[PDB]
Amino acid sequence: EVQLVESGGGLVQPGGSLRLSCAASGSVFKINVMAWYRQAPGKGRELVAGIISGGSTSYADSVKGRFTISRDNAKNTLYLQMNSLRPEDTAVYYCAFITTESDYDLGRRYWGQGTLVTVSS
Repeated sequence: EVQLVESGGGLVQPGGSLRLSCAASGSVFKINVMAWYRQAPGKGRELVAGIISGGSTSYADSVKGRFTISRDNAKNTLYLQMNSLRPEDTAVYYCAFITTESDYDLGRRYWGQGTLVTVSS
C-alpha cells in the first residue's frame, strides 16, 4: 500500500501564486500516472493536470498557461505550481498516483486527502 501526503494549500489573493506538493511513501513500485484533481461546489471533480510515465502532460482547458505540473522522480513527489489564481480556482485539490508491480496487474490508484485552496479578498 502507498500513502500520499499533500501540503501547500490555503488562502491567496486573486492574481496570486501557490505551490502544492504530494509526497508518496510505502511500497512504491512502478508509477504509471501522477495527477491533480479538484472539487468545487457545482463543478463536480475535475482532472486539473497529469503526468503519465514517459513525461506526457495534460491540463484542464480552464488552467492551461497558468498551472504547471512537475515531479521529483527520485523522491516520488508531485508538484502543482499555480499562478494568476482566480476566484473560480477555489476548490479542494487532490493528488492521485496509479502504481503497478507488472504489466500483468491492473494497477491501484492511491489518493491524497485533499487540501483547500481559497482565492478571495
